[PDB]
Amino acid sequence: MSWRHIRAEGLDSSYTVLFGKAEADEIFQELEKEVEYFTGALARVQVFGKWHSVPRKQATYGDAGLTYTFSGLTLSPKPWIPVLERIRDHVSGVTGQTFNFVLINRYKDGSDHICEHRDDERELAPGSPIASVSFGASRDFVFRHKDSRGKSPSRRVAVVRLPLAHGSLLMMNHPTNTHWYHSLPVRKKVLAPRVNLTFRKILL
DNA sequence: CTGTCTCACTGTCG
DNA sequence: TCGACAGTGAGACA
Ligand SMILES: O=C(O)CCC(=O)C(=O)O
Ligand SMILES: [Mn+2]
Repeated sequence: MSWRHIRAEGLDSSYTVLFGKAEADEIFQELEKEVEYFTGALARVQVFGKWHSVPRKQATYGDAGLTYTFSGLTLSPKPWIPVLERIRDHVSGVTGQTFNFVLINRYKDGSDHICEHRDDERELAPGSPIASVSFGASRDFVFRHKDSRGKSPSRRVAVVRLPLAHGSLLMMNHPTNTHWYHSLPVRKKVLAPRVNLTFRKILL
């Protein structure tokens, strides 16, 4: 397996196709069968005083005994299922990084998306990386420097763009999530679903 | 109280 | 139709 080292000012990420086509195909099928996504309040978000559905399905899974913050609430992730443990194990076996939690985001097509954000690190093990594993449709992913955002950016730091392919792993290492925002922009020409798993190491 | 940060839509311009 | 870009606030903090 070949790794791409993604580097810029305050950006340190690595990218590889971690699962080959056949394995990634099987995993995608099993995720589509088995993952249980949020419904009701957890699938709603208020933005600028207006309520909308979250523009992607979400779920969490993790180790027994864990809790996390999401919406309004302190919540417990669902118990691991084997397909998720298969993925986690291969990530940990290759990288030596260990994870106790995963956020799953399912993008039905190019109209599902996630706006520019930094992962909330408050309840994460200090300095821990986040492993982003993708199955299904390739989707464009964008890194934008925190001081290069908006109408009149303080700095004109180059955006870093890359497609996240079927079976790929993007490792995002400290201090990427301090200095850079990332997003999965709307791509209306993408008609097929994508399931993304972001593994994290949360505080007990 | 006191700031700062966040989430995603809709409308306009091309 | 697509998309780039700007503009929109209430809630959770430190
Ligand atoms: O779907 C992706 O690849 C990004 C998801 C993400 O950044 C997140 O949920 O924090
Ligand atoms: Mn993220």
